[PDB]
Amino acid sequence: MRVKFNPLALLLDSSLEGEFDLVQRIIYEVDDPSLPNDEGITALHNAVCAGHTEIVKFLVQFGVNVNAADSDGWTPLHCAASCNNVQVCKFLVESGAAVFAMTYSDMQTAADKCEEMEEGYTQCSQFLYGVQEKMGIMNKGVIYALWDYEPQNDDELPMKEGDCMTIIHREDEDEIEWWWARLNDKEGYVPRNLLGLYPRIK
Amino acid sequence: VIPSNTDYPGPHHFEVTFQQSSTAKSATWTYSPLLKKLYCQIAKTCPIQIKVSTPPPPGTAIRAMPVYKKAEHVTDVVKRCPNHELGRDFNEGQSAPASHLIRVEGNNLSQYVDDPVTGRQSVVVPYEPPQVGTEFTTILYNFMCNSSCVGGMNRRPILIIITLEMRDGQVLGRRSFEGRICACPGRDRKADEDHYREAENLYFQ
Repeated sequence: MRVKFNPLALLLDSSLEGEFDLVQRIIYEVDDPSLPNDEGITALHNAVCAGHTEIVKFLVQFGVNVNAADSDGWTPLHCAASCNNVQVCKFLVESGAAVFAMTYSDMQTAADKCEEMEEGYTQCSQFLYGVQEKMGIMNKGVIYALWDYEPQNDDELPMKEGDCMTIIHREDEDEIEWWWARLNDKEGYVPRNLLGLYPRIK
Repeated sequence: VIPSNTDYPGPHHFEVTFQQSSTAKSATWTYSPLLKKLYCQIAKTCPIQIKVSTPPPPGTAIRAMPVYKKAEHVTDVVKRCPNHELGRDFNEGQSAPASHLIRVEGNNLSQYVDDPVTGRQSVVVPYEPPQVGTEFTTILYNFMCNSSCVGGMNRRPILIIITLEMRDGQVLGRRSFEGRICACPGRDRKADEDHYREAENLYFQ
């Protein structure tokens, strides 16, 4: 079993160990810092799970994929939530995190991953469920597209990553996952799960 | 090649009907004869009745295939949305592949077909006569994704095609109808029927 020391392998192991100085150096040598290992884990997943906030802030501000899903669908927001780390959750949300992204096996969002028996539960879960409940209502209904969207029906809006639009109606009773939005002059339905309260960092 | 949906009673006068479906908002399924449209809740039992005038030949089967209704969508295979496909719920210990939209409930002889040429998914059951002193053969169906499922049907309407076939695939009968998998069948039926009677100047009450 050969231990790999290539630039991506180093960035990942460094992010897990908490070697900020090494992380700041090895990142410019890696072709794509958002690229994962064989289990779908990226440097950000490692930074978040191991609780290295300084690396979390660095990687995210660098432009690393904030919504990277491991083999089981876990994104950095699911990982921050499982740690009941409201501060990292708030930061990731402000950095374009997909609030409605679900894990594959169970169809659980980040808010569901919070640990009841661990400290900081109430504050972390109430913050994440709050964003899920207030998105498209708060900040004058302003949300951002975190992915491109090609319409399948006439009453649907095309979206481009980063697109800023206003939510006219959520219709939480009839088709919970589809929201009536306004982008530029046009109006249509958009999928809620592709949307964020804040856009991605380019 | 697009799957054909044209009604074909054929030599055995093949009929597809639905027992008195509750007009109630509580109903898990309802069938609209006026619109030839079935409204169903995700993963709930929907009993469909089959009738024939004379028994069909030995080895006769009944296939159920979903197809997109609109011409601009018809070449796309009707499959389950990625999310419900990867989910544990209704996928643990099932005979049905996790990607199939239509399931048959309570029949060990059902077959889940994935055509290697067309990519079309369907489910086939052998033809069985009605019970002694009964008029119909009941097949229990389940629709495993909502019409609104992003990545799957993605709000696009569909047709359900029921075809009575020979063992070699030759068509003996065919009946199709629109399918709608929603949270409120009863409410959605009433709304659609009211709009249709108004638009088509149909005399009512």
